[PDB]
Amino acid sequence: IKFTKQSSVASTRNTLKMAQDAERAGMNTLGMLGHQSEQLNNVEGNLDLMKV
Amino acid sequence: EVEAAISDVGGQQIFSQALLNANRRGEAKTALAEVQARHQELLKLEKSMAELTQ
Repeated sequence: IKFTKQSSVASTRNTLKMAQDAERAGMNTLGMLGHQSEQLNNVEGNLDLMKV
Repeated sequence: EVEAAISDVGGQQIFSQALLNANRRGEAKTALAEVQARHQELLKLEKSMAELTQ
């Protein structure tokens, strides 16, 4: 019973760690997508001016 | 003629032992025996979220 509990504790530790790391991965992805959104807004503006 | 021979009465002491609740049963009783199947579930979260992070 004690061993199984220890295994559960270790597994929850790993789960929390690598979950937090996934949080990071998605976060920097979103900041990055906002950056590229701004860049594409510039692209769109240049294309409009070019149409005129 | 006479003298002493057997005497006392009002004088004795006793220790006291003790058993324990039955329900107690084996240590495995709620949050003990369930930790076997709760671990497989937790290994499932670990895995499914390994898929998530990958």
